[PDB]
Amino acid sequence: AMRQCAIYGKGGIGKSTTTQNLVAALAEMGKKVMIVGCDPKADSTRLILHSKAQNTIMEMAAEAGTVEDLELEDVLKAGYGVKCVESGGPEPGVGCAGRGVITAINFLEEEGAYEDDLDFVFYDVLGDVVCGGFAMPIRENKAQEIYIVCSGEMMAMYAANNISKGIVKYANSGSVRLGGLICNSRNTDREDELIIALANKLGTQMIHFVPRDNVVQRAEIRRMTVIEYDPKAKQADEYRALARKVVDNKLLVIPNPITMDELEELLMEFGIMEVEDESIVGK
Amino acid sequence: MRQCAIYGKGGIGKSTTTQNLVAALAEMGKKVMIVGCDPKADSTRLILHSKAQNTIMEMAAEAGTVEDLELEDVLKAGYGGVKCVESGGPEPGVGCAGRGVITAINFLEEEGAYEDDLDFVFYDVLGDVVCGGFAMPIRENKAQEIYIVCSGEMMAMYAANNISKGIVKYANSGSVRLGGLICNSRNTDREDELIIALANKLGTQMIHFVPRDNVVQRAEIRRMTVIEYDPKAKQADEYRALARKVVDNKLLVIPNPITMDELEELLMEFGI
Amino acid sequence: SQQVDKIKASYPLFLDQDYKDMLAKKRDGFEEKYPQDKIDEVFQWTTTKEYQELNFQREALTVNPAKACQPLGAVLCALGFEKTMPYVHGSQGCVAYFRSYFNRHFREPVSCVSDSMTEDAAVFGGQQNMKDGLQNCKATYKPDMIAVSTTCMAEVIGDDLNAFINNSKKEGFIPDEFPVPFAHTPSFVGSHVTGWDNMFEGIARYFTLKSMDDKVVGSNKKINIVPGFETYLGNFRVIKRMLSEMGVGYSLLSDPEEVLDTPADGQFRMYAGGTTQEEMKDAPNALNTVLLQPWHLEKTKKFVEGTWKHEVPKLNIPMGLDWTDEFLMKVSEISGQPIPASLTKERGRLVDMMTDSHTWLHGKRFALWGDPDFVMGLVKFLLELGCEPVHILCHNGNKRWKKAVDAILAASPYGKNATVYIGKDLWHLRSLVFTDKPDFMIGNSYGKFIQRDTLHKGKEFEVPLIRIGFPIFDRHHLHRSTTLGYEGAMQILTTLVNSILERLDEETRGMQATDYNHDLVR
Amino acid sequence: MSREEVESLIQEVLEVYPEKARKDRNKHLAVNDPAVTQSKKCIISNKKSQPGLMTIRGCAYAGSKGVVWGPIKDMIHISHGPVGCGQYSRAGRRNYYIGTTGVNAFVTMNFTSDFQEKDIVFGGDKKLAKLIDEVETLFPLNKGISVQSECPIGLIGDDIESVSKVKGAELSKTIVPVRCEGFRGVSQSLGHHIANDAVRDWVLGKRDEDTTFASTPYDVAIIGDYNIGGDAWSSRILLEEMGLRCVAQWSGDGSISEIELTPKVKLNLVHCYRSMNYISRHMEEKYGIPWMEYNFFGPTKTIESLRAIAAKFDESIQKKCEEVIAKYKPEWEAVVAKYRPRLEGKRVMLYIGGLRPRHVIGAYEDLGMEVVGTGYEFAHNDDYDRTMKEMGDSTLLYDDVTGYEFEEFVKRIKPDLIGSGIKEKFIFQKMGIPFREMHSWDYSGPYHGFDGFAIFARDMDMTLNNPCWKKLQAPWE
Amino acid sequence: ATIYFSSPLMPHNKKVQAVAGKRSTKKGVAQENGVKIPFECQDGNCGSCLVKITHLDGERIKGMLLTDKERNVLKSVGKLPKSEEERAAVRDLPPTYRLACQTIVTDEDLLVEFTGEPGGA
Amino acid sequence: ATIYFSSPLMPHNKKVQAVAGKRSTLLGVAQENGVKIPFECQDGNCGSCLVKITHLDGERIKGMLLTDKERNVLKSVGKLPKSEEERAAVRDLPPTYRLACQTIVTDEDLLVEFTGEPGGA
Ligand SMILES: Nc1ncnc2c1ncn2[C@@H]1O[C@H](COP(=O)(O)OP(=O)(O)O)[C@@H](O)[C@H]1O
Ligand SMILES: Nc1ncnc2c1ncn2[C@@H]1O[C@H](COP(=O)(O)OP(=O)(O)O)[C@@H](O)[C@H]1O
Ligand code: ICS
Ligand code: CLF
Ligand code: SF4
Ligand code: SF4
Ligand code: FES
Ligand code: FES
Ligand SMILES: [Fe+3]
Ligand SMILES: [Mg+2]
Ligand SMILES: [Mg+2]
Repeated sequence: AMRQCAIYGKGGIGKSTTTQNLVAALAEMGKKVMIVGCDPKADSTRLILHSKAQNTIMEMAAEAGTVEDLELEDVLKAGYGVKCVESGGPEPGVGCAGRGVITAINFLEEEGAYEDDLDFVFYDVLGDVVCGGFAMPIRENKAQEIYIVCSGEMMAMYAANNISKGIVKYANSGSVRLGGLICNSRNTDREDELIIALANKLGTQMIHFVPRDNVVQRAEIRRMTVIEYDPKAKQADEYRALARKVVDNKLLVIPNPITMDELEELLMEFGIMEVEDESIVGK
Repeated sequence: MRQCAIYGKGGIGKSTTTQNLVAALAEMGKKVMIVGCDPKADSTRLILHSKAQNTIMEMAAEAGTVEDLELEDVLKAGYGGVKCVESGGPEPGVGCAGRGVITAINFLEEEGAYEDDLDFVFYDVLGDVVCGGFAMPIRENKAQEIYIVCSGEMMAMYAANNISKGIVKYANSGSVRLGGLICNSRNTDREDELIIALANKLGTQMIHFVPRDNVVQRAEIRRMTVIEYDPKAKQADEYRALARKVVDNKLLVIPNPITMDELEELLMEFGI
Repeated sequence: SQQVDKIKASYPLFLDQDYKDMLAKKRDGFEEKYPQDKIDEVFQWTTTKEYQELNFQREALTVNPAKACQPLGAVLCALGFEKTMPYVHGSQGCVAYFRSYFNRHFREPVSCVSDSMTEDAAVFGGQQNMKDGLQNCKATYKPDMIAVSTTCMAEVIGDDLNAFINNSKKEGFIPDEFPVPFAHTPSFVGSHVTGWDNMFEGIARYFTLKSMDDKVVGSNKKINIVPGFETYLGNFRVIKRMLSEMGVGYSLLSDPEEVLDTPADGQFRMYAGGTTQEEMKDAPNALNTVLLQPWHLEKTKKFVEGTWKHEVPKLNIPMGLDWTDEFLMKVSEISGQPIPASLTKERGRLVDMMTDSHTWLHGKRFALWGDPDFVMGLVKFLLELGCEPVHILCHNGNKRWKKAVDAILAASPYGKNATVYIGKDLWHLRSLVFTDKPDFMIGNSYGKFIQRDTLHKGKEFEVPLIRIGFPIFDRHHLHRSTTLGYEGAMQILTTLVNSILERLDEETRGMQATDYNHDLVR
Repeated sequence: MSREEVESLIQEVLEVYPEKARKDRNKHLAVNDPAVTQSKKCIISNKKSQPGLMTIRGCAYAGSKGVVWGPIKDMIHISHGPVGCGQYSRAGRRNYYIGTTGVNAFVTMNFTSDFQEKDIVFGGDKKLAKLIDEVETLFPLNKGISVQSECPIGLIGDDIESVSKVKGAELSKTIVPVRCEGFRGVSQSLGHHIANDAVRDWVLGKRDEDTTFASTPYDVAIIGDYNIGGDAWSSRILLEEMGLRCVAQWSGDGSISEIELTPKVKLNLVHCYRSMNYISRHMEEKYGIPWMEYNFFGPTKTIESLRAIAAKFDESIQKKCEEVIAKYKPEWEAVVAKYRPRLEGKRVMLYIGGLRPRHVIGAYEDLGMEVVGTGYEFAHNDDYDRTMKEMGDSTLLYDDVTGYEFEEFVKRIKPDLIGSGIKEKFIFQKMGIPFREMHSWDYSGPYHGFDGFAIFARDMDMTLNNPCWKKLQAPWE
Repeated sequence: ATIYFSSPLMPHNKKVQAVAGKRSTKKGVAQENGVKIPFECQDGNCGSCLVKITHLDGERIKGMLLTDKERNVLKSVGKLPKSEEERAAVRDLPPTYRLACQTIVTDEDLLVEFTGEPGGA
Repeated sequence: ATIYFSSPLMPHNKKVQAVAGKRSTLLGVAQENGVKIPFECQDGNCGSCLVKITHLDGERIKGMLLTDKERNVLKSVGKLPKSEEERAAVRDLPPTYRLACQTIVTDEDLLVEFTGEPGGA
């Protein structure tokens, strides 16, 4: 009854916005969804709760002394009918930046939040690096279906290749598979085709293409999702379209990561990178 | 409300300078509270006119435990409406000598003796060692402003360097800053420029210079602070200048430690 | 299922079919209870002579004992003084048990306080508990005097009450002239009757000793009476009546009958009557001191003889016929007052009752347990009735007491069967009534389980219990009766003969089987 | 109502105390505000008793031997120490059991070490080892031995753990050492914790490697019901009628086998939260067995508890739950129609330690009676969190009430009935106020379930409306 | 009961066997085995014997009584957080820091850490 | 051998009995008992199984061999001071920090602490 999901990608490409809007769209179909913020930025529940920022598990654990005393009700906030939690992170410089994810998922399982009263569970995981904490959901079989937000950017595809390398590494001890690829519009002409080719190289599918819409900013200032701000808008239709094909997704494949050279040749193919030659090197 | 702490080696005039400081401050109509964090309990005698104010530590032991202690029995008002608290230490050899400060400061917060529209809170703290409950104001961010009272002597300057080392350790975890170097005179030649030389080595400006005279000792027999004894005296206005320079001090700088030879060179090049 | 017109309590509600089926399921499914054939085989083995030999080879384990601990007796002694608080130095669990024990027997309020010693007192002693407790008790309940006893916890850690009480007065917790007598009452020495002796000696020594040189013997022309551990309110009243009928001046020391029998009139009297401190100070002025229960008043005898210079007579408990005669004649000689005709008529009515019922009492076998003085007086009265004591048990008896009872049994043809057991508990007695079956038991309510055991073996092996002693929990207002004097002997005789007649009526009630002996006239 | 004069009342009563006692006793008295969810800001509990104020609290030995371990029927419980402790607690609490006493059941018997002066001075553990051998000789059908230590055991220094290990392995039988010395803890409350730990550390994990027990999906274990007057038997029949089968009873009528079979259960039904929350929290952690609190006092709380229990199972159980509610509906409705008119509108002040005060409030309200006062001898602050909503607004709340305080509170409130223990019963009967024993049910009961509500209604009516309460004053007075 | 003592002054951690529940506290166990925990009072009011206790068998944690005297001393040296004070008051579970002269040995395995300095740094 | 596992991720410290010297390492004992030390390689080079080990019975410390692979990984993580390296090379004494996948259980009592994070913070 529960479909554990995770969304990965490079920092600043729109993981939170797309995840919150898709989760808000899911609630319209009567789906019970829970959002777990696995990003140290801790703003992945802003547009659901219409709040400044949700209090993170690390904040209450430190202010109360330990994680044992933490009430589930204080940790889990219900807005729009969908439960919201933020892992948070330790102080920058000490410990592991992904420590909040490890603490939060452990606490949620012990307290009973993860029990199957929800149809969907989503993780907003930072994917700029694959280390302890941020790769813990993959390692500990806590997110069966992974969706990668990727743009037509060299760094965005590089992170997408790195996350797929993490999935195959744990493909023989768990059921973690790659659900699809989300393309967010970087206002790049060849980018929708560029990610289609990347998914074919990786062996997966482009689950959708999200166009850059300025109506998202108008909902972001409101601390609100696009679908509730303007249900009749076409941006809410794309988010609705993304929601249906996420539920209807059945292609959960073990990806085939590509090398650095194959990434570069794929960039030069679509004209973002120019055609390089070996005889024009010294000048 | 500004929380300040007076640190320094034992015996350089740390108490009387603080008593006359807030005597002048209350003459301006300000509401100042004095907390004695010295195991010696004479830090508030000259503003209460008493033999020895009953310490919080003595009262708790006599009356069971600190829970049974009442705020009125520990907070006594003096001249100028100054709130007076005295926290003694334990007997020698019985545990940490600084437990009195921890018990008293926690007690004052629990009873809410700070929120009563107080302007200034002053901690007169032993500075011979920076550890236990004596370092507690710096450790727990209790006193944001810190003034070191020192003289032109190795031990007094060594104590000033040690407190500055304590400020650096806890600078990142709270706004505890070195405010200035209160300098008192033991009537030695070239002392004003010597301490100023130490201050600019730290990078923190000296607050004011306090020369020695017999007027404070005539007041000591009275048990009444110089300012309230005779407001027209030379030193009576001199603490006014020291108080005015304290309330209007806008620059706080993190200290940088000075090595042993560096301090020795500073003392030697002054002809001492 | 309940009918609103006939509501059933636990008995016989759980005898319904649905409850019977539920209990059968519970035990068969999860209990793993031994087979009923095995249970019956083990039960029968416990009723045999080979089990008794195994039973009487016990040293470390004691089962179903017949004694309490010392501070229980100390509280009862302290309750007999006017406006006095019993104060137990130690853990609060003792006082809750002491009060409940006496509440269930007397069905009356029992006032006692503790200083509530805990782990910090275990580590650092209980001096601070004494100081605060003494001040708290005096301010709140306003006693005229506080009597201090000890819990086993305070005895093990060596808390000395003299220094603690003295330090309480010199530091202002209580006034220096407030009377605080004390006694050490270790629960691992003796029993509850010993605690009564300890507390009484401490209260007596607290008032008389510093004033001893002034006192002279016989000046006040009264006789001191020390009752001891007494849980029958009629035993206090009968001694007062007999001495006041003789015109004898007397001072009952530690008489609690008033505080234990307060009237219900919309008001709760926390203190009632009790001996005044005055009578304790004037006690060494008496002609002599009489101890009603000498065998647990030994430490008091040393103080009264040594300090007060009273020649305490050698008297037994005034139980039965012969010993009530000796008590009255000794009192007459001491006080110089003759025995009046009222006590002569009362004695003759007891003899009249003895001859009327001697036919039904002759040769009956009795097994009895109780405190030393009570047991000896009961055995003596049984011999005077022609009854045969068979098993005499005293869990708090010594070798000297056991020798004195044997001499009493030797001087009568009805004590041939009787044997005296000291240090034996009621599990030993259960073996005795199985292998050497008597007709009846005489003891406290703990013997009701022995009667239940004997009935399980069979109706012809059942030994009915007669309830005389302390504590009696399953009957109401039996604490109001008397066991001393001629009046106490009449009440005991009536109980004994009518228990025999009740048992005989039950055995001959079967129509056409045994009811040929169901006589109207007995 | 009238919280202003209750606050005034609390102040006048406390004027007799010294300053030290007056300061502490003020923290333990409060006026009820049902809107409060955190009682720590209104009342303080689980503290030491003030010396010499006639507290009603017991000791840790009472909480462990007398409450938790004693009801277990096929085990032999040794009162280690002097003779006093086991004698005063022998058969003084009624826990109903089905057995042959002295053969396979030993609840009403007193096994003790009977410490003397030589045992206080010279060891004491050699006597314990010898005692265990005699128990095996004379009581061979016993299924375990527990050593309940009294005050001197920890004060002289004794190792009852080693004797339990050495003799337990030698005789192949479970010996449970319990360090329930009375001076440990401030009341009976710590006795429950100590007893629960001994169950967890020596008994509960016995049948871990075993899998020969056939378990159904409807397995439930009763926890925290000690069968006072047959209370647990009344509760068990309703659960059985609902389809559920109960493997274990803790610990009224309990057996050593049921305790060991508890970790093979799908749902732990906790009645007494105070005494058995420690072991149910352990079982949820180790075996993953969920637990919940239920209430079988009165029909309103019984129906609410039965439906909540059925909601944890499939729909066959819920249909069966509707059957037992309909079957018993005319029974308790006839009880209310008979007894509520006589009891309507009358005020009751209740003082019991731990679970019963909050628990009995509903059953009283089912008869039109209003609880003016609720108090606990040894409840913690989590128990007071649970009772502020159950109590009415501006009602008196007390914790560890002294003998003086309770008398003063009663003569000002003047309730129509008081429910407390034996130590208070005879004080208030001299004062002309009807009194019901709320620990022992005044040797009546049971009070749980629908069968116990009829008895409860009859009992309250028989005492409150008794003719004897109109004759306290003499006609010439 | 097995107790493991640990201190920077001790070259090696010391393992001892102790009898639980003795009136002599952990201070007693330390002194028989020559463990140099500083003991500078006989009334339990200094903080000199402050130690850190770790329950190695986390399942076998015994409920105890935090005495009001020990509680106030632990607060006077800043070693009793509010969450641990509430846990002792409600759940009767021991705090992390204890006073050795006031700590009763229980039937479990414990790791006792001290620095050689009195409580309060 | 008695092993006590401790971690902030663990509500209670876990006590286990282990057979000393098994080909299966500390990682074996942890995995059989459900202790969630992060294991992220099969060649012993990632260093994610870093644990802090305390010998509770200091008298019973067993000499062992610190292999060149474990030593180099501990340097790459930074959990190997120069004095501990010299102690292992000269006295064959184990360092404070170990890799659980490369640690052989010995016949003593051990306290194993981990944070749930890979070696290298
Ligand atoms: N569908 C969209 N159309 C236009 N702008 C978007 C869209 N989604 C996100 N953005 C913008 O991108 C910025 C970063 O997105 P965000 O979700 O914070 O990135 P991250 O994936 O790091 O959470 C936001 O300021 C937001 O305004
Ligand atoms: N401004 C001053 N002029 C002259 N003498 C002073 C002055 N201030 C302090 N003294 C003397 O120096 C001594 C310092 O002691 P005091 O200030 O009371 O305690 P502390 O040791 O805390 O400084 C006093 O005995 C006082 O007589
Ligand atoms: S165990 Fe407790 S005092 Fe929960 S020690 Fe006490 S047979 Fe009371 S309110 Mo007597 S926590 Fe049981 C109790 Fe309640 S003995 Fe009985 S009635 S439901
Ligand atoms: S608090 Fe509890 S009941 Fe009290 S003793 Fe201690 S374990 Fe026991 Fe038994 S024997 Fe008599 S009554 Fe006490 S004083 Fe020594
Ligand atoms: S594992 Fe990754 S997130 Fe954690 S400290 Fe190392 S680099 Fe940072
Ligand atoms: S920290 Fe300082 S004040 Fe405390 S005991 Fe050590 S030296 Fe003394
Ligand atoms: S030695 Fe002073 S508190 Fe322990
Ligand atoms: S698991 Fe990778 S180094 Fe041990
Ligand atoms: Fe009565
Ligand atoms: Mg984000
Ligand atoms: Mg001074």
